Amino acid sequence: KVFGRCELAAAMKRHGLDNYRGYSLGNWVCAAKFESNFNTQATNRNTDGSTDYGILQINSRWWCNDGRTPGSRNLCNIPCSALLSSDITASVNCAKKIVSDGNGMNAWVAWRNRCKGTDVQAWIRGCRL
Repeated sequence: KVFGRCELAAAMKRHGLDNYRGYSLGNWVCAAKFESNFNTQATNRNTDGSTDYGILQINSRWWCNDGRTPGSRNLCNIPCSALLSSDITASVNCAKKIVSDGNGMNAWVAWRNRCKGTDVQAWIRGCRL
């Protein structure tokens, strides 16, 4: 599924992300835009052989099992494939643990490089939340 900006903002809000660990909703939408272009189905392979899955591009080396990242962990205890669903619940619940992990949203390289320090509130403008 390719989410609309406002549609994603709303679903993320319902699933408890707005101000989760102090990150305004605009941050989560911004990160998803630049990680996956709002596409739940996005996959990208990393150099180290792990793969990032879904709307927030969650990595198989630490967070989910995809059966092909040797010596990886499954800290969210989910098949990576579950992160590709049109239902974003799995991705949101797993993002909650990542953003709690100590390094906040810095964990998402595209958020660090493209959202951090910007006016992320622009990402939820016009939206009826």
